[PDB]
Amino acid sequence: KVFGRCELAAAMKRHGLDNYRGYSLGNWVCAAKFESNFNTQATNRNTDGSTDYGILQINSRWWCNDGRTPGSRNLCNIPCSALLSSDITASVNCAKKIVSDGNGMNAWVAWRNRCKGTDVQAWIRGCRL
Amino acid sequence: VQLVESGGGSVQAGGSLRLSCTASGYTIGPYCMGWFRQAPGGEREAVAAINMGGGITYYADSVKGRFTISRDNAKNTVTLQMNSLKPEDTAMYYCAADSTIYASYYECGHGLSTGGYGYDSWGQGTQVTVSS
Repeated sequence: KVFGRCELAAAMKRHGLDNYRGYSLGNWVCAAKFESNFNTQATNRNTDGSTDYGILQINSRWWCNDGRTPGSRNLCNIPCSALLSSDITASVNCAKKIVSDGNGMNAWVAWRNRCKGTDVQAWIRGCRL
Repeated sequence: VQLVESGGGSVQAGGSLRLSCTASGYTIGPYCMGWFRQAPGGEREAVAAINMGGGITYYADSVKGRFTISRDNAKNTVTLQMNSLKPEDTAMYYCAADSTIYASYYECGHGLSTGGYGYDSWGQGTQVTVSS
């Protein structure tokens, strides 16, 4: 699937990401745009051999199992495929762990590069949430 | 998330010298480990970074080709093998580790290059003096 700024905002809001550990909803939407550009099936194979999955491009060598990364960990304890659903619950929960696992949203460099320190309320401006 | 440093000292021109660093962090990570160095007259410069997990390396054009970073056996221990040493290499070397377990894929070369954004844990340093 390929959400739309607002369509995603809603879903993420519904899944309780708005002000999760202090992170305004805008933060997560903006994060998605720069990671998967809102495409739930987005997947990128990295040279280390891992692969980023879905809307938030979670990496296979750490949070999910894809069976293609030998040393891989599965911190979120789920199959990487899970993060490819058209429903975002998979990524959204895993995301909460990653962030609340003490890592913060700095976990996503994109968030750092493109979202940190930017009026992010803008990614939900004009959305009936 | 404490780092211990070994090796170093004075080596002669064209010589090789091994530096080692073990992140006693003992939790989950670190994600990155690399070295930075600094001469008297000089801002802290990047040397090398290796990606714990995946083992991808990144070097500064200044040491790329000579130096080699890698993971030693011992848990959270990386090793910087400095070869074809030049006096310009004389300086204080600092081990650093990024304790952040990145969600998507991250390359340690980025942080290292850009002044070290990400590297939250630092060593005390080890002096390396390449006697001309």
